[PDB]
Amino acid sequence: SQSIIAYTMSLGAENSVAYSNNSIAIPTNFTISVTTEILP
Amino acid sequence: VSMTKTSVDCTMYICGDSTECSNLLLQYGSFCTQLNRALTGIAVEQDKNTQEVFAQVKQIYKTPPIKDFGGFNFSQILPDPSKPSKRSFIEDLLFNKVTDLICAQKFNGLTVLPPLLTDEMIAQYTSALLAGTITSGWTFGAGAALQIPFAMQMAYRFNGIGVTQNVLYENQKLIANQFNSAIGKIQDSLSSTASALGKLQDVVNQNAQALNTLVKQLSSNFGAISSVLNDILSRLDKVEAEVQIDRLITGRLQSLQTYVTQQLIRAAEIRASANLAAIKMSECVLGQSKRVDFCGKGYHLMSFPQSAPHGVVFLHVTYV
Amino acid sequence: IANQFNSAIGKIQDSLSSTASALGKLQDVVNQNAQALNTLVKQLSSNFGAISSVLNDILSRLDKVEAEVQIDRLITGRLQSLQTYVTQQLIRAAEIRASANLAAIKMSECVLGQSKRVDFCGKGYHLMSFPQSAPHGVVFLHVTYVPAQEKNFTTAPAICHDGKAHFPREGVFVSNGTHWFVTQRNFYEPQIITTDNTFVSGNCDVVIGIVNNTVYDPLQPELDSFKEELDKYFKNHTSP
Amino acid sequence: TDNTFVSGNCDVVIGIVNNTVYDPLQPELDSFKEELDKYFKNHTSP
Ligand SMILES: *[C@@H]1O[C@H](CO)[C@@H](O[C@@H]2O[C@H](CO)[C@@H](O[C@H]3O[C@H](CO)[C@@H](O)[C@H](O)[C@@H]3O)[C@H](O)[C@H]2NC(C)=O)[C@H](O)[C@H]1NC(C)=O
Ligand SMILES: *[C@@H]1O[C@H](CO)[C@@H](O[C@@H]2O[C@H](CO)[C@@H](O[C@H]3O[C@H](CO)[C@@H](O)[C@H](O)[C@@H]3O)[C@H](O)[C@H]2NC(C)=O)[C@H](O)[C@H]1NC(C)=O
Ligand SMILES: *[C@@H]1O[C@H](CO)[C@@H](O[C@@H]2O[C@H](CO)[C@@H](O[C@H]3O[C@H](CO)[C@@H](O)[C@H](O)[C@@H]3O)[C@H](O)[C@H]2NC(C)=O)[C@H](O)[C@H]1NC(C)=O
Ligand SMILES: *[C@@H]1O[C@H](CO[C@@H]2O[C@@H](C)[C@@H](O)[C@@H](O)[C@@H]2O)[C@@H](O[C@@H]2O[C@H](CO)[C@@H](O)[C@H](O)[C@H]2NC(C)=O)[C@H](O)[C@H]1NC(C)=O
Ligand SMILES: *[C@@H]1O[C@H](CO)[C@@H](O[C@@H]2O[C@H](CO)[C@@H](O)[C@H](O)[C@H]2NC(C)=O)[C@H](O)[C@H]1NC(C)=O
Ligand SMILES: *[C@@H]1O[C@H](CO)[C@@H](O[C@@H]2O[C@H](CO)[C@@H](O)[C@H](O)[C@H]2NC(C)=O)[C@H](O)[C@H]1NC(C)=O
Ligand SMILES: *[C@@H]1O[C@H](CO)[C@@H](O[C@@H]2O[C@H](CO)[C@@H](O)[C@H](O)[C@H]2NC(C)=O)[C@H](O)[C@H]1NC(C)=O
Ligand SMILES: *[C@@H]1O[C@H](CO)[C@@H](O)[C@H](O)[C@H]1NC(C)=O
Ligand SMILES: *[C@@H]1O[C@H](CO)[C@@H](O)[C@H](O)[C@H]1NC(C)=O
Ligand SMILES: *[C@@H]1O[C@H](CO)[C@@H](O)[C@H](O)[C@H]1NC(C)=O
Ligand SMILES: *[C@@H]1O[C@H](CO)[C@@H](O)[C@H](O)[C@H]1NC(C)=O
Repeated sequence: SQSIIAYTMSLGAENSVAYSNNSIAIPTNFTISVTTEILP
Repeated sequence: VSMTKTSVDCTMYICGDSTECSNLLLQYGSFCTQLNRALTGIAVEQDKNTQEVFAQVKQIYKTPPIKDFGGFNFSQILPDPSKPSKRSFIEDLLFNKVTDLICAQKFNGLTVLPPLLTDEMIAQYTSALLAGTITSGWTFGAGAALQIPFAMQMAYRFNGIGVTQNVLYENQKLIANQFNSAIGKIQDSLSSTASALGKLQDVVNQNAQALNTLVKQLSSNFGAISSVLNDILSRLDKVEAEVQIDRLITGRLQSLQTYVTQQLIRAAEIRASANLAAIKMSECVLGQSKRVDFCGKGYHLMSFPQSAPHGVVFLHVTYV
Repeated sequence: IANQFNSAIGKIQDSLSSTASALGKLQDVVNQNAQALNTLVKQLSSNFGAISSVLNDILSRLDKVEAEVQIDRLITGRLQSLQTYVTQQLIRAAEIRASANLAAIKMSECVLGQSKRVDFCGKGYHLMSFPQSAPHGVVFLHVTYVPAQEKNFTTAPAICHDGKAHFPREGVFVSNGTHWFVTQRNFYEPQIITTDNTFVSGNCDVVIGIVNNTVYDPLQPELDSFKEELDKYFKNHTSP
Repeated sequence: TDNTFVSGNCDVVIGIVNNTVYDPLQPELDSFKEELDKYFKNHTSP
């Protein structure tokens, strides 16, 4: 039931931001994350 | 940021509709494939360069419908739902100003592929970057987007240039009025002249010229009896035709190697421009530059991207 | 913090163990130097119209005037092969220089220090990076502080107390709904609004969206407790 | 107290040490206590 499909790429999830003239969000917690970056 | 995805059938550009020329071209062989690998290299590179500059965030941020941004009137640089393609106002000025030869190339086995991202998709990444910058400041770059009141973002910016946050609030009207006045000049400028966009036009005109020049080398004798392949094949037999064709294959193949060498080199220029633009996005748009003049003259406050044909515009905001 | 870092380094060994594509750029460069070498080799086999690809055979069939024609095809075509490969390689090399110069700048700014450039040393606010060697290349293990659990709050630009206007020295003013606090712009830790947390400029009329609350003074109860110390020496001095 | 800032209690910081921390306001008031006590005492006198 698998097949080759074709589609317009969705660039990501949609997300309207919770903006208001008096609203802020603040991180109560954080992740220490490590990435690799590879260079010639 | 990018340029046209040229693709050429080397056999097409050397030996259009001749099997005799095809057999002779096989005496050289891999030069035909090798150039196609090189052009295919540059053609796939455009999608990288365009992803690297614009696809810096993998989530599509959108403006609220209400525009309580402290008087800062971004409506000139945000999208327009009334349009048949959803760019902003200032982006239509960019698209209107940058500019049969294109069919003449098409007859010769030269082709131009479309980019992976449509110019609307570029406007869509730009919409997310710009709306993100307004609604969220730098925070959408470094993590999940945190909303902030726009004048509270501007206070942070002011502190980022060591100017105290009360110096913002004590003049918020004058600041918004000047921001609006400046974007008014950005429109007036980009509406008036076309010379400021001359970097992009000069990039198009080189690529277009290199295709015109490569076309104009077909109409060359190279010291064979005709510049036209068929007019040799019509007149001469398998002893004599081959010697007049072998010259045109040689001259034409040398003329292709030249165009491809020029284009690989040209593409190294554009990639430097792509890397610079990606950094300018990453630091001026997703951040605040402490780097001096790197985001325009004056102390950096913030910058807004606007899409352009094969390039990007940064609108840098500076305290002076 | 240490446990999250240990958990992250664990994921690096796992990532590099799990996918073929991770060393993509380095494996790409090796493939391009080898493919270009084999392409250069393979042009030795091409006739260029000469009666053989093998240079000795031609000598074994033609004199100094006809061998010169057949051999000059192979020289011209061959020399064009080296002039091709060396051009591709001078170009390839120019790509590698820009990569190396970035990698030198990243070594300096991401390893010998801590960059403020956004996303320059990996995604998230930078803390440090560890360099690792690779075939013809370098890997950076960039360490960043990524915000992870945000909460909604009300905020105001400024506060009015004595009918003068007040601002954070560093931080932002936020309400839990019922009480106003000041806190650092990049981690939630609320504080009582005090003179020491704040600085003052002007009256309450100019700042748009300004709100009313107390400002606490840590000198004040240190003098109130000193007024009550003073009154108790007075009441005692009423007794004799 | 002006060179420093304050958070939490003594349990959480690995390797925290003990010392005094000075308050410049303390003797600035305590000399005002000696000044005050000299008024109190003199007012016993008349
Ligand atoms: C917003 O933050 C406020 C400060 O944390 C918080 O108010 C505090 O609420 C606690 C109870 O939850 C009170 O605790 C005290 O209650 C009496 C005081 O006489 C004592 O018996 C207790 O031992 C204890 O000391 C605090 O007094 C109160 N603080 C203030 C400044 O009023 C609010 O509850 C928070 N609001 C929300 C929506 O959670
Ligand atoms: C924030 O707190 C302020 C202090 O309580 C408050 O200011 C007070 O507002 C009222 C109404 O404007 C004034 O009322 C008096 O106004 C004149 C005299 O100036 C008289 O004609 C009236 O009858 C009345 O007595 C107070 O004098 C005024 N005091 C000060 C120092 O401002 C703000 O209005 C409060 N704002 C909000 C949004 O709550
Ligand atoms: C820093 O100063 C701290 C406060 O003086 C001090 O904590 C005190 O340390 C002593 C010795 O560890 C404890 O002594 C008592 O311990 C238990 C009861 O808790 C009893 O069994 C013992 O007989 C004895 O009475 C104190 O209780 C403890 N006080 C507190 C509030 O924790 C630190 O030890 C000092 N650290 C350094 C390195 O100087
Ligand atoms: C952050 O807030 C938005 C909306 O703002 C608040 O929403 C009210 C419920 C109340 O708290 C008001 O004082 C604020 O204006 C939240 O958006 C809501 O999300 C839910 C789904 O989770 C959705 O059903 C609602 O329609 C949304 N409402 C609005 C106005 O957008 C958002 O979820 C909050 N985020 C967090 C982490 O609390
Ligand atoms: C901040 O986030 C970390 C996880 O990223 C939280 O640590 C976890 O805490 C729960 C209990 O609440 C434990 O079950 C997990 O095993 C913990 N994980 C680790 C890595 O220790 C941390 O408690 C959060 N802090 C706050 C204030 O919520
Ligand atoms: C933001 O600026 C735009 C441009 O001046 C304003 O939109 C114009 O508003 C006037 C008055 O209604 C109209 O005559 C124009 O036709 C509008 N132009 C466009 C492009 O919409 C807008 O009103 C301003 N917003 C604020 C809050 O000042
Ligand atoms: C700072 O300079 C600004 C202009 O850049 C001044 O604002 C103008 O002031 C005059 C009156 O002096 C008004 O007629 C203009 O309409 C104002 N322009 C705007 C856009 O607001 C401002 O007055 C100066 N302030 C100080 C303290 O020197
Ligand atoms: C914030 O928005 C509300 C409408 O939601 C408006 O009535 C109010 O005046 C605004 N206040 C500020 C400080 O911008
Ligand atoms: C009251 O003052 C006297 C000296 O005048 C002193 O001896 C006594 O301890 C004081 N008592 C109290 C309760 O302060
Ligand atoms: C520091 O190291 C010594 C061992 O050399 C250890 O006994 C001591 O408890 C350590 N203190 C801290 C704060 O790590
Ligand atoms: C009392 O104190 C005053 C200072 O307030 C001083 O001038 C005066 O000499 C004192 N008199 C006695 C008797 O101590």
